[PDB]
Amino acid sequence: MDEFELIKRNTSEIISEEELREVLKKDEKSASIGFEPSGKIHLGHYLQIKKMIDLQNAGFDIIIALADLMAYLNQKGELDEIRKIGDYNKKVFEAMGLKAKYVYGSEFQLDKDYTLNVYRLALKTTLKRARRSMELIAREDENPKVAEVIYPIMQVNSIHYEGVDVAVGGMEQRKIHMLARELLPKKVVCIHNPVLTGLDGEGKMSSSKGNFIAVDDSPEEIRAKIKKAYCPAGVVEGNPIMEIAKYFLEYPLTIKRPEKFGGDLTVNSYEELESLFKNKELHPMRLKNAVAEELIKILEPIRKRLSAH
Amino acid sequence: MDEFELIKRNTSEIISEEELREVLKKDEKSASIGFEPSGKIHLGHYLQIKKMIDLQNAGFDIIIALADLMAYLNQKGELDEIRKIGDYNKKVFEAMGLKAKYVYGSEFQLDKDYTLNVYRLALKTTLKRARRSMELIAREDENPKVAEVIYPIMQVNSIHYEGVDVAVGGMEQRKIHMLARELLPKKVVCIHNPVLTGLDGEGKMSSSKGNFIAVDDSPEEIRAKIKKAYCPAGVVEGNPIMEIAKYFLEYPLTIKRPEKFGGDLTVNSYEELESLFKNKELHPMRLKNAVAEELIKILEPIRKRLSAH
Ligand SMILES: Nc1ncnc2c1ncn2[C@@H]1O[C@H](COP(=O)(O)O)[C@@H](O)[C@H]1O
Ligand SMILES: Nc1ncnc2c1ncn2[C@@H]1O[C@H](COP(=O)(O)O)[C@@H](O)[C@H]1O
Ligand SMILES: N[C@@H](Cc1ccc(B(O)O)cc1)C(=O)O
Ligand SMILES: N[C@@H](Cc1ccc(B(O)O)cc1)C(=O)O
Ligand SMILES: [Cl-]
Ligand SMILES: [Cl-]
Ligand SMILES: [Cl-]
Ligand SMILES: [Cl-]
Ligand SMILES: [Cl-]
Repeated sequence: MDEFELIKRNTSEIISEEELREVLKKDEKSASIGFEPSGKIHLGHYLQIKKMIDLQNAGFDIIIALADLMAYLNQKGELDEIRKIGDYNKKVFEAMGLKAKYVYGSEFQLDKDYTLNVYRLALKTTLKRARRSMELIAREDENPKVAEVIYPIMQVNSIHYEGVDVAVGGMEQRKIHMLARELLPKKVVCIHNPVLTGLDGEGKMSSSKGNFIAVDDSPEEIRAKIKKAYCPAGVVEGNPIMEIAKYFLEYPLTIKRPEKFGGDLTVNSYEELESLFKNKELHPMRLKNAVAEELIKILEPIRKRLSAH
Repeated sequence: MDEFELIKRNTSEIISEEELREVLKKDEKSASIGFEPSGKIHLGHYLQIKKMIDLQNAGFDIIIALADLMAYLNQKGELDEIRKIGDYNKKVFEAMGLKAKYVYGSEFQLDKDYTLNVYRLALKTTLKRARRSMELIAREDENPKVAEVIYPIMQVNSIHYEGVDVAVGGMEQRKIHMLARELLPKKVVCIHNPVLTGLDGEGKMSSSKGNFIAVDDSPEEIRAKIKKAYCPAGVVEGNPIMEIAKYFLEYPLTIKRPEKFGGDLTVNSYEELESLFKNKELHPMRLKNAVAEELIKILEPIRKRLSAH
């Protein structure tokens, strides 16, 4: 595929595709994404880093924001603790094969002229738009705090200071991204990746016990977690095992089976896996066994690289 | 009078009087008030500086915050312009006989550890309490901005950084002051001065054409403005001419009158002026003439001191 195609693959939306095409013409271009530091880096995070690797392979310089100050404003704990989790996150990302510039928010988000810009932005940003932009991001709170409306302005200002042409994240970031397109002189091209379902089949993959696969999980945890996952016979939509198969597995792959149960299956693609599953030619237990074993192998270089440090 | 009494004179409230008494015991104590820089410094401002002078005479060190960054967050214009008005305000205050430390907000309100505290505060401050605290301060806006809820936290944080035992302002500051008492480790004693009615008799004295007496107004403007002021025969409540007579004039004073209109009046106090006015022994035109002429004299040292620079 060409650069545009490689970038577009497996995305949910690009705001806008015409602007992306303009950016691609440039000799130098850059892209960022932020992570509120997370004690587990799971497949949802990995999907985003895979997109950053695609951008890098399309000649973008990559900035990964370790968003320690933003995590602090979104009630993730004390800054010193969040930074220590930040350090671990950086190492995981590095273990995934990303070559990037890694920046801690607090290295610049407290500088005098950054802060002055936060306040300039605050004069332009309505409380209503700021609250609405956080509906899929703010930590639940019955008595919403001022911090909640500072957060999206800090993300916008950080996009500005990073200098990037493209900003990347999950679909839930789209309202903060629209704010950035309205508030800054240079309109950032925004690339949104799909949100991966959790193992439980109750909403997005998150740190909830048994609800995520961490990229550094042991083989026995990957098996245990996949075995327990929501995965009804025939059902592809909202089936996290099928989503894993779509976004992470390599094809062709073969699934191992005695004759009386149909015999072996050579699976040329995800689309073949889908039609086999939807037609009930392939059952949940065998699908889960395949996916776990294939995932273990896919993730092995990340585990090994981490263990070796 | 004793120190407590001198401080309490002409105040609307002291939160709390018991805490003020504790503060008075200290060998070193300090008090602040802020001003969003204002193109005119009027009698309402002068009433507050008179209270700061009382505190100073009671052995407080006085800090006057020239609140350039706060004015910026409350839509008073560009920072460079606001600072130039700030410089002029400082000179007026000095011309009133106040000896103080004058500090521009922007000298410290953009420092890294100040900013970090703003964000700590923001985590503790509800959007609802922040908006409610600004009901009598925020510039009118149909689409309220994030800046509005940053403002009261910056005032609270500035009280903290100033180190003061006492914070002073008009009654409208009381909700921001209550927030400061809840958010900071040391509870500041808060002294609220009454809000002076404008000349128009429509709400508070402000910069509105003809609505204020500036402390540096010429004699002919003071006369013209007083002559036009709302001042109905008999009516003391909401009568700005009577408020001026109460808070600024020196007693005893004599009012000049031909025999057929009652003859001269020696006025021992404001309370005598009040009973004469309420009983219609003294008419609006004569009251206005007296007040203007007495005000001109009271303000003359401020004008002279300013003109002499
Ligand atoms: N379940 C998920 N699926 C896809 N992306 C995700 C998922 N969870 C987190 N991310 C992305 O990782 C970045 C950091 O999100 P968070 O861990 O929620 O701070 C954001 O762009 C998210 O959209
Ligand atoms: N009409 C007024 N009467 C009494 N104090 C006032 C008046 N106008 C402003 N001030 C005080 O001066 C300080 C600065 O207010 P402002 O000029 O509104 O920023 C505040 O403590 C106000 O309460
Ligand atoms: N709001 C993102 C976090 C984030 C995104 C970008 C940046 B940045 O500096 O470009 C920072 C934080 C999240 O939900 O985790
Ligand atoms: N809110 C006040 C302004 C103000 C008060 C105090 C301070 B301070 O630094 O203590 C600053 C501004 C006003 O309405 O004008
Ligand atoms: Cl709000
Ligand atoms: Cl389905
Ligand atoms: Cl099967
Ligand atoms: Cl009355
Ligand atoms: Cl008379």
